[PDB]
Amino acid sequence: KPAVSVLTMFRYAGWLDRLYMLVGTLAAIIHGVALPLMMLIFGDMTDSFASVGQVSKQSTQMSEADKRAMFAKLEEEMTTYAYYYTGIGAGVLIVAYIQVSFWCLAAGRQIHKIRQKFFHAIMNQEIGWFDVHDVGELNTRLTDDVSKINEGIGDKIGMFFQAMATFFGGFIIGFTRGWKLTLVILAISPVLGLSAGIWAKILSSFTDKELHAYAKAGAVAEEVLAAIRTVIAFGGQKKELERYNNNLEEAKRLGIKKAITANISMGAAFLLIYASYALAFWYGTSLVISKEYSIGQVLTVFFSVLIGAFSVGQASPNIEAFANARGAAYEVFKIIDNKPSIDSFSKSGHKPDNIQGNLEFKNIHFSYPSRKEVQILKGLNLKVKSGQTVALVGNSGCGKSTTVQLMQRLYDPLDGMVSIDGQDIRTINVRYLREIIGVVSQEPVLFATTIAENIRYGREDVTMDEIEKAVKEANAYDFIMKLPHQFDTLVGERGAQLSGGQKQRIAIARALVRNPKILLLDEATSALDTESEAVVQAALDKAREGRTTIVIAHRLSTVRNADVIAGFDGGVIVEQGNHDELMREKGIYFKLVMTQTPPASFWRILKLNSTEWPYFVVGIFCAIINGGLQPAFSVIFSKVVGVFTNGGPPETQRQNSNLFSLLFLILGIISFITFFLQGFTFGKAGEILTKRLRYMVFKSMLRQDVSWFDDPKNTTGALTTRLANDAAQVKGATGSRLAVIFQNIANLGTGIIISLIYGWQLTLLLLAIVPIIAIAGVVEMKMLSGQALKDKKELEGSGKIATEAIENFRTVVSLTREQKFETMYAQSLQIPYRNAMKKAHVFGITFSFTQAMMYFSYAACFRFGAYLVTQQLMTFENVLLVFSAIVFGAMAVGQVSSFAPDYAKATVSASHIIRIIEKTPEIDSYSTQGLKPNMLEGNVQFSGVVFNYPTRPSIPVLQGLSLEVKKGQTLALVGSSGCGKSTVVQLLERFYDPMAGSVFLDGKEIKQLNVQWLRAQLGIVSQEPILFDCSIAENIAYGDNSRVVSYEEIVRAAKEANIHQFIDSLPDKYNTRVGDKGTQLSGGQKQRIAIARALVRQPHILLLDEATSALDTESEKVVQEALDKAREGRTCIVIAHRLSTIQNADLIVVIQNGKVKEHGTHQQLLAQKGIYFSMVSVQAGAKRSLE
Amino acid sequence: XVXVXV
Amino acid sequence: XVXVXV
Amino acid sequence: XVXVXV
Repeated sequence: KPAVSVLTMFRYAGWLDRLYMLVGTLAAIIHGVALPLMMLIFGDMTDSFASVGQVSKQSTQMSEADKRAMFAKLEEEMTTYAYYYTGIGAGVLIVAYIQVSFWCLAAGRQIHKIRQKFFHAIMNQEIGWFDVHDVGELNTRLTDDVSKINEGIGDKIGMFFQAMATFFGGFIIGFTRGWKLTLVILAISPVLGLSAGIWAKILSSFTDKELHAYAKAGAVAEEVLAAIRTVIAFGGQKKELERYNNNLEEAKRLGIKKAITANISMGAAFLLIYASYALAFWYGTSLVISKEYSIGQVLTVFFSVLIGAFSVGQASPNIEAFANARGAAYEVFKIIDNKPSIDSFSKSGHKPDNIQGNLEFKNIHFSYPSRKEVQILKGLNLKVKSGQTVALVGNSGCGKSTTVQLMQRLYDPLDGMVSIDGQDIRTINVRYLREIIGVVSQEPVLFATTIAENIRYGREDVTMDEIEKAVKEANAYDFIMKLPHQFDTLVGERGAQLSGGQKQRIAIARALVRNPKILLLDEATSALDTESEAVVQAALDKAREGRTTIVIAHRLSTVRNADVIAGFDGGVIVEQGNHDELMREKGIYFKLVMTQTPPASFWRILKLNSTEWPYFVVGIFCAIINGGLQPAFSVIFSKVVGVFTNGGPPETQRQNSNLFSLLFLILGIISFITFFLQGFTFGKAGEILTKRLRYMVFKSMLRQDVSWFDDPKNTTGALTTRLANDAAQVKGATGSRLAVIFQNIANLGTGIIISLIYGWQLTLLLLAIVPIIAIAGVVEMKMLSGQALKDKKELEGSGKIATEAIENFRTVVSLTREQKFETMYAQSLQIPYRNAMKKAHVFGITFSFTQAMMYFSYAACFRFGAYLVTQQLMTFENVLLVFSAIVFGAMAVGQVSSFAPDYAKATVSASHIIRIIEKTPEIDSYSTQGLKPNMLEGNVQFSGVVFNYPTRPSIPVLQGLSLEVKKGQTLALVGSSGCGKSTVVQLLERFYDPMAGSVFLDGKEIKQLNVQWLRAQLGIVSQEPILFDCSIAENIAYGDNSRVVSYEEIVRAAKEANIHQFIDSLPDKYNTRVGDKGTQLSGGQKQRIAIARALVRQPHILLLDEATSALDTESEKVVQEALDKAREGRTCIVIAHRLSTIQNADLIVVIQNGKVKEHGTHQQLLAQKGIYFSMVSVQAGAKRSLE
Repeated sequence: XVXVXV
Repeated sequence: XVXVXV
Repeated sequence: XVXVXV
C-alpha cells in the first residue's frame, strides 16, 4: 500500500545517472519509434509491386516491354527500401545497446549507494529500535527489497518508454495514413484483447488451485492416513480405498465438465479474434475497391495500429515493476531518513580525560519498551566509589541487569540521571562512553574469524603482543595455545565449538584489550560449570584491580570480597553495606544466603494411459488437421493481398476478395470444432488416468506396513502432498502441452512443405536465418541466468556478513566497531558492484544483437525476395506467403521451448509415482495366503522375544520377553515405563515381526498365520480412540468388515459398552455424526464407542492399551466398569496404569528391560517384596496424600 | 496463435 | 506478416 | 511432453 514520491526514490542519482537515464530514455523512445516506421515502408513496397502487379497483368499484348520499366521501378524502389531497412537495423542496434546499457548502469550505481546507506542506517539505530522489531524480517527486508528497487529502476523503464513510443508512434502513423480504418479497428478493440487475455488466463490452469476440487478426497485420505493403525488393526482398507475411489469418481466428472467449458471458452475466444481480424480486413478491401485507400496503405495502418494497440498490453507489466519498487523503497528509506536520539555515529559531546570512575544513579525510574504494562525500576539511589567494586543482588525481575543496561546508555531513563564521575552520562560522547566502559555478559559471543581478530574487535589497532598479554592476563593463553593454529584458530556458530568458560575468557580478554576505566560484569560466572567457573573467576578478579566495577550474579561465592553489596525489592534499593553488616541486618541478602545455603525414460506411465487406445488418435489427428489448418490462414492472406496485387483487370477483384474473406472466416469456424476437440479429448483423458494413478498410489499406500508409516520421511502431510502433486503433475505432461507440440510440428510441417514447394531457394534461405536468431535467442537467456546465479552468490556473501552483524548487534554496539562492519560490508559489496558494471555491457550487446539480427534478417527477406527472385518469374504473392508460413512455424516452435520444463518436472514427479506402486512390504495384508485356523479358543505364547523398533535400532525395548496367558483369563501387565507394555499388543496384532524369538496364539506361530485373520480375532482398544466422520453406528460397525453389522447387534454392543445413555439421548440417535465435522463429544463417550467397536467384533482376545490414560473423576469409574464387564469372558491383556484396578487379575506380570521380572497373582506379588510392591505402594501413597 | 498474439 | 506484426 | 522434452 504505502508508496514513495518519485523524486525521493532517485535521490542517489546525480550527474551521470540522470544523463544516462536521459540519453537512455531518448534512445528507448527512438527504438520504440523504429518499429512502426518499418511497417510504414512495408506499404510502400506493396505499392511498388502493386503498380507493376496491375500493369503487368493489364498488358496481355507485349512481353519484352514489361521487362524494362517494371524491373527498373523494382530496381530503384527495392534498392531504396532495402537500403532503408539496413538503415533501421544499425539504428535499432545502437539505440537498443544505449537503452539497456545506460539504464542498467544507472540501476547499479544507485542500488550500490542504497545498500551502503541502508546498512549504515540499520547499524545507526538505537537498541530500543531493535527491541521492538524482528531482525530476521529486517535482514530479509534488506536483501529482498533492495532487489525489488533494483528491478524497479532497471531497464524496465526503458522498455516502458519504448512501448509507449511504439504505442504513440504506431497510432500516429495509423491515423495519419488514414482515419477510418483506425476507428474501425478501435471499434473491434473491446473484444479481441479481452479474448486473448482470457485464453492466456485459461492456459495457466496447471498451478495448484485444484485443491478446491481435490480437498474432498484429500480429507478422506488425510483422516485415513492419520488413523492408519486403526484401519490397519480393523482391516478396513478396502473400505477406505472404496471411499477414496468414489471421491475421485466425483472429482474426474467435475474435471471433464471444467475441461468442456474451458475448451469452449478458448475456442470461442479464438473465433472472435479470427472474426474481427477478418472483418477489419474485409472492410479494408471494401475501402480499397472504392480507390479511397491504396492496398499497401491498408497493411501499413492495420499493422501499425495493431502493433500500437498490443504495445499497451506489452507495456503494462513494467508499470507494476516500478510501482512495486516505490512501495519497497518506502520502508527502506524510512530507516535511512530516520535519525535517532542516541546516534553513536555522531562526533559530539565531551571526551573526558583522567576518568576516576565515580558512578552514581540518582532517582532513576525506568521501563523497557514494553512500556506502561510494567515499570521495573521504581525510583533508585546508588553510589559506587572510584576503585571500589559493588555487587548487586536480587530475587527476581533482573532489575539488577537494568543498571548495567543503563550504565552504557543503551536506554535513557524515564526520570532520573546516571552519572559517571561528576558529569551526566548524556553529555559525554556515546562511542567514547562505550569505549571507556568494558562489558562481560552471561552468554559470550564470538564472531567468525581468528582469535586474534576477535581480540582485535576490542581495538582495531593492536599487535599480537597485546593480544598475548591480554589473553595471558585473562589466563586464557594456555588453553588456546594448546589449540592448533595458535591465534589463527577459528570460532563461531560454524566450526570450533568450545567450552563456555573458554569463550567467556576470550570475551574477558577482548574486553581487557579495551583497557576500560569502568567494568560491568553481569552473570558472566553464572550459567557455567563449577570447575571452569573458578578458572574464569580468577580472570574476572584479575580483570579488576585497575578499574571501578559493578557486578551482578547469583553466585554469592564471588560477592563476599566486594566492598559494597546492594539489595533490591520491587525495583526499590534497600540494603547496602559490607557482608557482615548485611548478615547482621538479617534482611533479603541473609534470606537469599540461607535459601541458597533425474530425467530417464519412463514409458510405463504412458503404457498405463494405453488403457485408452482411443481418445488420443482423435486428439492428435484432430490437432494435426488443426496443424494443417493453421497455415491455411497464411495461404489465404497471401492470396487476398496476392490476387489484389496480382489482380490486373479490376472488375474480377471485388468478387474474389469476398470469396476469400468468406473462406478466411470458414477456417475460423472449423477451428472451433477442432480446437475444442483436441482440448476435450486430451482433457477427459487426463482426468481418468488421474483417477487410475491416485487410486493405484493410495491403494498401494495402504499395502505398506507400520514400519513404513513410522518413518520420519513419511508423515501424513508428506504422503498426501506426494499423493496430490505427482498425479497432478503427470496430467500436465500427458495433457495440453503434447497436443500443442504435435499441433506445432504439424503447423511448421505443412507450412514448410507449402513454402518449400512454392518458393525455390526462397525458403532455403529463410531456414538458414530463422534457426540462428532462435538459438541466438536461447543462448541469451542462458547468459542471463548465469549472471543472475553468479550475482546471487556474491551478494549472498555480503548478506552473510550483514546477518552476522545485525543478529549479534547488541554485542557489536557494546564493543562499537560498527564502522568495522560498515567497511567489511562495503568491501563485500565492491565485488558485485564491478560485476554490475559488466552486466550492463553484456545485457546491451545480447539485446541489440538479437534485435539487429531480426531487422537485418528482414532486409535479406525482401532483398532476395526481390532482385534475384523477382527478376525471375517467381512472384510476390508467394513471397508474402512464405514469410508468413515460415515465421508462423517458428513462432509455433517457440512453444516447444516454452513447454520444456513441464515434462522435466513431470518426469521427476512421475519418477516417484511408479516407485511408490512397486514398493513391496515385509508384511502384506493383501495376501490371501495364511492358515485361517478352525479352532476358536485363544491362548498367547510370547517366547524369548527380542524387539528393536525399525525407526530406532539403538535402545532395545524387548529382550527375551516370555509370556503365557490361558483362555478366558486376564493378563495384567505392569512395567517401569515405555512401550514395553504396549509392544506386546503391537506385536500380537503383528504390526512387526520381532528380531528374534516368536509368538503363538493357538499354538500356531502367528508369523506363518494369516495376517488379516490374526488381526480379525483381536479386540484392540487404545488410549485416544480415533473415530472417522460418519454415523456412530458406522463407527461401531467398523469393528467388523466384509460383512454389514446388524442394528440389534450394534445395539447389543452399545448396551455392553454402557454408552446407550448417550445414544438414546441424542436427537439423531444412532445416525448422529461424530468426528468434529458435525458433532463434539468428550473422551468418555468416544472410549465407550471404542469399547463397542471392540466387542461387536466378538473377539476372543481383548487388548486394553492404557484405555483410561486421558480421563477423570467418575468417567474413569464408568469406563472401568464397562471395560471390566467387557473382559472375564475372553482372553485379554491389560496394561492400564491404574494398579488399584489391576488388583483383580488372573496373572500380573512386571516387565523389566524387556525381560519379565516378577509375575504371579496379586497377593503373591504382594507376599513378595520388590518392584510390584513398590509400584503399588508409591501410587497408593499419592491417594492417601491428597486427603 | 494466429496473428495478433494467441 | 509473420507474427510480431508485419 | 512424452519422453525427450516437450
